[PDB]
Amino acid sequence: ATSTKKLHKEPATLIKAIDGNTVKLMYKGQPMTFRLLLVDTPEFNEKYGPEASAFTKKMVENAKKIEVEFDKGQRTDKYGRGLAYIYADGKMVNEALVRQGLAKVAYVYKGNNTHEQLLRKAEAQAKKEKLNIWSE
Ligand SMILES: Cc1cn([C@H]2C[C@H](OP(=O)(O)O)[C@@H](COP(=O)(O)O)O2)c(=O)[nH]c1=O
Repeated sequence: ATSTKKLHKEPATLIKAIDGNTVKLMYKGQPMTFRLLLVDTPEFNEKYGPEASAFTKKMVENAKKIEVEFDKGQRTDKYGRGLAYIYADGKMVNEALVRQGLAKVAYVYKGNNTHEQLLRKAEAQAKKEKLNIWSE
């Protein structure tokens, strides 16, 4: 039997937080806009939108260390954005948004679904707790 490589975390530097599910980072010396895998936040004009933007922003702006983890599948979306799990001092931004009820699990493609179960677990806790998007 042979294996493939285990996902891994690569460092990157904050350029700018964009919105609840998009951050721009300096990655190997070039800017790349990253779309968070497996999540969707409300838009900035919808309810909870500003809160989702602010959450992501604080998390990445406060971080000493930001890391990018690509999944096993597609690395870019149709609009050119990198698709990744983003970590701020070892805490996954994708997961923290879902746990807070500021993102739903969404855009789940089987090619790129490594942390699906971890996020669904977060979503189930946020729904039990009636947070934000689940409050009604
Ligand atoms: C998470 C994710 C989003 N996307 C695309 C689908 C959505 O475009 P379409 O609606 O044109 O299909 C877009 C949503 O981004 P935002 O939620 O940032 O607006 O991100 C991917 O293509 N793959 C993914 O894994």
